[PDB]
This record gives sequence, C-alpha cells and structure tokens, in this order.
Amino acid sequence: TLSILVAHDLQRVIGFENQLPWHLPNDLKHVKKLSTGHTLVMGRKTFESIGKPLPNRRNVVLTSDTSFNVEGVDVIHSIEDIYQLPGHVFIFGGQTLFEEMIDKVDDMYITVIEGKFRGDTFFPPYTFEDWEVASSVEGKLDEKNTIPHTFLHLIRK
Ligand SMILES: NC(=O)C1=CN([C@@H]2O[C@H](COP(=O)(O)OP(=O)(O)OC[C@H]3O[C@@H](n4cnc5c(N)ncnc54)[C@H](OP(=O)(O)O)[C@@H]3O)[C@@H](O)[C@H]2O)C=CC1
Ligand SMILES: COc1cc(-c2cc(C)cc(C)c2)cc([C@@H](C)C#Cc2c(C)nc(N)nc2N)c1
Repeated sequence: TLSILVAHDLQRVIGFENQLPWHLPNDLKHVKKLSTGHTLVMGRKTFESIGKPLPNRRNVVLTSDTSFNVEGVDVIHSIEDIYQLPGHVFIFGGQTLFEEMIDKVDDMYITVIEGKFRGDTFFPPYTFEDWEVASSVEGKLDEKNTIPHTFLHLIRK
C-alpha cells in the first residue's frame, strides 16, 4: 500500500519557512497513530526541517546527495526505489515529492486545516472527481487544539 499523509490548509498550504504554519497537537497524534510500525518516505528538505528521524517507524529520505547519511534513516536516490519498500508506505513530504507521487498513490490521508495561513510550500491541486471520501471526521476543538480541522481518507476512484 502506498498512501499520502499530509496536513494542508484551505488553500493547500503545507509549510512556511521550514515550519508547519500551525500548532495542532491532535494532528501529530493522528500521524503517529497512523504510521507507527510503518514507513515514512520524505524529501531531503522535509527531513532537514524536522531534524531527527521519527521514533518507531522506518524513516526513508529521498535525496540525490551520495554523502547523505543520518543514523536511524535509510536513504534512497530515485523515485523508483520507493516501490521496493515492503509494507504500508506513507509519502510524508514535501511539495516536490507530493508532486511526483500524487498521481501514483492508492490512497490519501489528509488533515484539512480550516484556516488560511501565509505559506511558501503547497500540496498539489486535486478534485473529488478522482477521489472518493472513505471517511471524514471533524477534529475536536479544545484548549490545546484551537483550529478547526478535518481528517479525510481519500481513495482513488
Ligand atoms: N504540513 C505538512 O503536511 C508538511 C510540510 N512540508 C514542508 O515541505 C518543505 C520543503 O519543500 P520541498 O522543496 O517540497 O522539499 P522536499 O521535502 O520535497 O525535498 C525536496 C528534495 O528531495 C529530494 N528529491 C525529490 N525528488 C527527488 C528525485 N526524484 N530524485 C532524487 N532526489 C529527489 C531532492 O533532494 P536533494 O536536493 O538533496 O538532492 C529535493 O531537493 C519543508 O520546509 C516542510 O515544511 C512537507 C511535508 C508535509
Ligand atoms: C517543521 O517541523 C516538522 C515536524 C514534524 C513532526 C515532528 C515530530 C517530532 C512528530 C511529528 C508527528 C511530526 C513533521 C513535519 C512535516 C514533515 C510534516 C508533516 C505532516 C503533519 C504535521 N501532519 C500530517 N497529517 N501529515 C504530515 N505529513 C515538520
């Protein structure tokens, strides 16, 4: 299984200056619930913006840098290498990897942040014409999580 995993706002912003534009503890909980024991694939800039591998899953970084080595992180050098990875693989980031991967994934897991943020990095455009809503669950607003967000699981038609 090859899925996308992504949080994006109303205009499809996903990043700003190496950050998530927003602070949403619920979404980070959802990510580690979904991907624990699985594989996260990410471009070099996504990885460099986090800074360490994420515990209790495989962290695969895609780069053309042959010197690139980080403890706890496997390295691949072509989009093609992705398809040789055993298990449930989630495309995790970023703009440029989603651009490469969106036409190929079986499956998309999207948190829609119902806000409009300043951003520099975007998720690709997509129509529900091609994707069917497996599920749509509103996140709960509270003290810590103060932006409306919706979990969508979209499956290619
Ligand atoms: N809110 C969210 O859900 C998420 C936010 N983000 C954001 O994304 C931002 C990064 O922007 P973006 O440019 O998209 O970066 P990416 O994370 O997609 O990394 C891009 C790099 O990945 C490598 N790469 C991509 N495709 C290939 C390929 N086909 N062959 C070899 N190497 C490849 C290259 O690395 P190299 O140049 O070293 O050769 C490329 O420069 C981050 O700052 C982060 O905030 C990302 C994902 C999710
Ligand atoms: C800039 O700093 C970053 C930190 C993290 C991060 C760090 C830790 C310690 C834990 C977790 C769960 C995420 C992730 C990212 C980027 C790569 C992301 C993401 C992403 C999100 C947040 N939500 C959904 N749904 N999908 C996604 N692909 C950037």
